[PDB]
Amino acid sequence: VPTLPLVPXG
Amino acid sequence: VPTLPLVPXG
Amino acid sequence: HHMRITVDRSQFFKSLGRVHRVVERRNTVPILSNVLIDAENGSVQLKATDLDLEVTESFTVNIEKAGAITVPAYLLYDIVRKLPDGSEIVLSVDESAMSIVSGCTHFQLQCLPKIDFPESLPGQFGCRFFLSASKLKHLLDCTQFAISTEETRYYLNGIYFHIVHDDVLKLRLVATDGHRLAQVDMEAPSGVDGMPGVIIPRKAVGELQKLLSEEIDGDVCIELSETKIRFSLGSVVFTSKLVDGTFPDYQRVIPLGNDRKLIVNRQDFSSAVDRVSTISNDRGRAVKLTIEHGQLKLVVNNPDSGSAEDQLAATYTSEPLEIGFNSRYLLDIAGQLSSDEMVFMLSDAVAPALIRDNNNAEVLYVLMPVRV
Amino acid sequence: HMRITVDRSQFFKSLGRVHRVVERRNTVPILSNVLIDAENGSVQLKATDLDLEVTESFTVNIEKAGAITVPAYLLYDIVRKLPDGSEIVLSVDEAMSIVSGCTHFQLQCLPKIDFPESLPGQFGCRFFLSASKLKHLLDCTQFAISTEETRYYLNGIYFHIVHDDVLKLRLVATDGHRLAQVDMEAPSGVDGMPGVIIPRKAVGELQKLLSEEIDGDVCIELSETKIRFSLGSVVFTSKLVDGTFPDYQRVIPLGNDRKLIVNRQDFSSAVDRVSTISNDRGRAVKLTIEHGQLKLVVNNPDSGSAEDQLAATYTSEPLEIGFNSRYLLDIAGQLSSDEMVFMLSDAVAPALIRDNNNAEVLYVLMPVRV
Repeated sequence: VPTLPLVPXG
Repeated sequence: VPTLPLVPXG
Repeated sequence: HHMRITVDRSQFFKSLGRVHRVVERRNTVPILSNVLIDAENGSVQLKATDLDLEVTESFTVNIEKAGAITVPAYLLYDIVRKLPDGSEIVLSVDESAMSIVSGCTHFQLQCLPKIDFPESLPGQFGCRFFLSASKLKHLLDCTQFAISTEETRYYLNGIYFHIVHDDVLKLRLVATDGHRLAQVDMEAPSGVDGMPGVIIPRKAVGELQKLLSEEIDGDVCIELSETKIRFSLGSVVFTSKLVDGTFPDYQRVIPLGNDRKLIVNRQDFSSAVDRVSTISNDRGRAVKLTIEHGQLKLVVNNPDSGSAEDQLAATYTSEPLEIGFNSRYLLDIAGQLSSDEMVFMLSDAVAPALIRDNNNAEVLYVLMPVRV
Repeated sequence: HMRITVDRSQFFKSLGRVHRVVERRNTVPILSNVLIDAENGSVQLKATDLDLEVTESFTVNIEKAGAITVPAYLLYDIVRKLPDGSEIVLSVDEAMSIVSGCTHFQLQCLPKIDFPESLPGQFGCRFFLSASKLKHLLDCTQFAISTEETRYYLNGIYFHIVHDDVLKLRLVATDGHRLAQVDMEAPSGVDGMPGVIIPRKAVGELQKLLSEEIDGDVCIELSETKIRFSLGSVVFTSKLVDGTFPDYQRVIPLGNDRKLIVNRQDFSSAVDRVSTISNDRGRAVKLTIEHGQLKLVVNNPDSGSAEDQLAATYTSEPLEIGFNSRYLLDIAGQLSSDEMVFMLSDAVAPALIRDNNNAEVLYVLMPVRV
């Protein structure tokens, strides 16, 4: 369960 | 909070 | 044999709905979470059990291949609930798993074989008689609410179903939790001479009531021994163990000598009790009735919230009386009655009250007071 | 020594609008109370959890001005049972008395001087949106707000100005898997507006009011520490989430070129059906997408499998991609069109779902491995 490629945090 | 006088039980 | 059946979704959903609720969700024995599906000779039977209560329902289906299988019951119900009304469902076992096909939707469910499922010997019953479903519903409607749910009072956790050898035989149901008591009589149908007094468990009563709430036509065949009772109605059969205990000598608590009569408008009384009890909490639900000529005052006190009072007209010509009751229990009994007039037959402040619809003669309620 | 006579229906409606913000249980008891403050021909009901505050006012001929606080859920439950079309006398004798016909309550109360109030703040930005517009913006974004304690800065909506070829007011919410973005042309008065994170609880309570309100104007005021919404007779004031919202523009895949079109109702119903076998240990649904066709599969090793198949419009390279089935249903439920359009790339790139009926709304959903 990958996260959205949010910077930071993903 | 009395019980009914049930025999047995009260 | 490897089952293959095509069923109407709506018919299957209705029948499954009748059996699946017997399964306990907290149950941990895997086979007991399943519904048995048994297809043979133009009929599909659904069976569920918790070992104390068993329910079966059957319906007519052209069977492509006879066979049986057991399927997790809540999962199967949730699946069928989402399949479209007016569709068909193909249920099939291959060479323990069951396929469910509806349109392009296809489930493969992990199952358990019929041989694992509990099956009883044929019931052996010494007593067999019939009641209309509507009459049985009336008897249970008068008494179910008063059944105990306390684990420490197991033989109060059901309804005492017994014969009263009056001039005319009566069939009577009594339930009590030690505070409320409900008693309903009818003229006994034929075939109940010698019937033992038995305690029908709370769960069987509740499942029977859910079916009866649908307004079932025709009669119920009631069969019993001292160990089991069976209700057959429509295409449904309920078989329940009986509670293994002796019901109390409940006639000792029914006050037939109370000599103070209070009549109130049932709706006005119920709404007033509902209002003043709003401030109650886990400490108790006591409401004090101060009864005077023509007048009833209600008072509730709760140390965590405050106080509440109300007043109603009443018909009352006896010695003034202050008496307390559990407000929820008062609302429970008021909810049982159908007439505009609610009658209390009272004695003193710590003696049981006899309550009824001013009209009727077959049902009575008893309620113990509380100190105020 | 307060004494007021109020109409039951008006009071029930007004109490219903404020009592929802208090928590039922509190270690500081007065925070469970509603402040009833009657003065100058009007009663103000106030409730707070210290972070969010709500006031509602309504006009009343007051017999004796004054104020008192009373437990809010208990008062609401009492008024619920008082007859439609009655009058209620609320009074304090120098406990609060509640009288309705022959019904009389005496409730344990606490004084106004113990109730935590705020000064009227100083706001650097003030502008107006229609209630229906604000409702639209929140409806697009509320579902995607994080509830996770470890992602505190995602526990709200990022409310901010965007300097595009048109100046825009934008709301973004994300929980790290779903993201929602909605824009409108910026109203006048948003020059200099700070970007702020509106807390999840404030959004929820504001939503409840907006749904209970037909068209009117909402005055929005904000600072770097508070935001306030005024509409009709209600004022909602909230602290902000003191955090840094992530650089969300980096997750929005405007380059995805594999277009999948499905019938939204058929897709939603199929996902609902196959997800029936899942539990909380995993909600993945695998989408196998080929020309003109979508297959759905859910596998639960503790229960079995579920498959379905849908017609679709799809002319790109075949793709197998997985999503959380609940999150797919959430985004499908945001839409109103017959069709639902996914813009896809490969199996581990976020999907873009636009609203065919609202060009200014978009949704992003991260896949899961299948």
